[PDB]
Amino acid sequence: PELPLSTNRAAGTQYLAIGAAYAVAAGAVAVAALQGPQLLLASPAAADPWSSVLLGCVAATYLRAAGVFLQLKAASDAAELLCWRHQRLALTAAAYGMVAVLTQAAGLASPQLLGLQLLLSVASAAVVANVARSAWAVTVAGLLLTTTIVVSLYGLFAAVFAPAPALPVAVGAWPGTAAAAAVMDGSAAGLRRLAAGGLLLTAAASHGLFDFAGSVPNPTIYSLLNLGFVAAAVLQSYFLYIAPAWGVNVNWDTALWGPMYGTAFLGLVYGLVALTKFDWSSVVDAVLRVACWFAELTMWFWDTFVWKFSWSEKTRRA
Amino acid sequence: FSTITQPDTDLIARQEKGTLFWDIWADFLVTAADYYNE
Amino acid sequence: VVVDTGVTEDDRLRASLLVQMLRYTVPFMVISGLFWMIHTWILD
Amino acid sequence: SLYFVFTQLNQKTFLSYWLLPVAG
Amino acid sequence: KLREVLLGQQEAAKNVAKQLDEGVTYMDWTYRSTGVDLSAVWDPELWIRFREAVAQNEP
Amino acid sequence: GERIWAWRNRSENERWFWEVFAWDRLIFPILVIVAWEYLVPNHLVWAVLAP
Ligand SMILES: CC(C)CCC[C@@H](C)[C@H]1CC[C@H]2[C@@H]3CC=C4C[C@@H](OC(=O)CCC(=O)O)CC[C@]4(C)[C@H]3CC[C@]12C
Repeated sequence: PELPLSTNRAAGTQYLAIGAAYAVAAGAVAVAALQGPQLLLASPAAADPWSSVLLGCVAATYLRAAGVFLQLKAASDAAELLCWRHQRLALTAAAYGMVAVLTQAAGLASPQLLGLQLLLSVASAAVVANVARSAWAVTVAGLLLTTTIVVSLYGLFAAVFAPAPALPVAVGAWPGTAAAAAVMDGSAAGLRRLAAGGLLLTAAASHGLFDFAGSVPNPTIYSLLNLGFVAAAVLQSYFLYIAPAWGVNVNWDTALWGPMYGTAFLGLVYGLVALTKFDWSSVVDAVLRVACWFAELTMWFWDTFVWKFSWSEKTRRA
Repeated sequence: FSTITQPDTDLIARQEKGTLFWDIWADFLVTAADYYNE
Repeated sequence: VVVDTGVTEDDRLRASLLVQMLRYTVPFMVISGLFWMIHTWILD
Repeated sequence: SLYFVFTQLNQKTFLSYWLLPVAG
Repeated sequence: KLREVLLGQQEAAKNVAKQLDEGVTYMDWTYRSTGVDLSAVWDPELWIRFREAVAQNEP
Repeated sequence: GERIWAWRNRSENERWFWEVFAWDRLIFPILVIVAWEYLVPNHLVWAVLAP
């Protein structure tokens, strides 16, 4: 019940096509975030930099989605859609679209939001559904990736499963307009619902990498996906590292910025540890070095100030 | 009992001096003697 | 007058317990070091 | 191949006893 | 090399010196940082007199 | 005398336990560690590294 060249080549072409689309659209929405939030949506409440930085996160995450599809390109080229772990990847890719569309029913920001989202989500639904019907007839870096998947899981499971937050009132804030002492709105809600999907994409990328290269197929050429998991990350962090200068309020709402900051930090430290290969036993050598030093210190202290070592120990020969 | 019957300073110093004079200096000049052989 | 105080630890018995051990052990170290100077650092 | 037991701790010196009165 | 770097600040350089001197006079930071409370055996007067003696060169 | 001989041939494990093992390798190290950690302030050099 193997997979001949037919389904393999069809899946490969599907993957490369949709992934190129996601990649170029990610670059486009990056420059659009650099332009403004009125680039794609119609909510008139979009005169704030927080929409801009949220959209920068959107950009980096769609870059990550491109990386995911290039990963599946490189993986299924050897017809590796037979092991149950690729079935896990595909079913979770389907769950991406599942949660996305059911939450779109639970809320929508602008027509183009559902446009792009349902576009590529229906692409995923069709491919995974029909190919899974066909298949029916057939350490340290690990710690970082595990915490990444669980932090992003928490970010989603908390953000969407509840309706929405309410901004601080700040009683007495210019009783006129300028939204001071007011509630929230379409722009905010939907732009945010996006960011959640971006962190979902990188969540799925990371769960795939963990459950696949937890024996760290071939462990190395994942170097492709690695770039897609690092590059985006650092650039994301960049924007965040200047969000205070941009005059944004990132601190009042933990349910959104927390996962973004934590995932950026985790991806950056993952890149760093992959550059020098902390072997999960080198920390043992570090702690042993510091303990040896402090042992050498307390021995000198004891022999100099408390009780000589030639006194307390026994002497031989008489 | 086993503390106050250890060798005092005299015997410890004698041991150290004996090792310095006989554990290195004796065998070394022994080697020299065989290389060169009252 | 700028009146200033210290830190004042609240334990009193865990604070003074490693300094009291030193107050009792250091005299022997001083005596041994002095006589060592005399009878070995000179009479090598 | 060993058991789960302490080691003797007083075959070298006698200083350890100094903690039993003091703590007491 | 350090002369210009020290002449630059001229305010932190006279804040850290003040803190360091007042902290070595009464060794009261010692318990929380090392565990041995050195303030019980330390004599601030003898240190102050040492300081002033070497400042005036009068043993 | 006969009773002592009989009892000594049946009690070798307990004799060694009470003579060589009870204090030196069971009670003394426990007491020593608990007593050290009773004194000795809540530092790290003192709680873990120096012991
Ligand atoms: C005197 C009264 C108050 C208590 C009696 C204490 C002893 C009878 C116990 C306490 C500690 C015990 C020891 C603690 C640890 C171990 C390791 C453990 O080794 C095994 O797994 C042996 C079993 C096997 O594989 O044969 C159990 C036996 C032994 C030596 C124990 C033997 C019996 C000891 C000395």
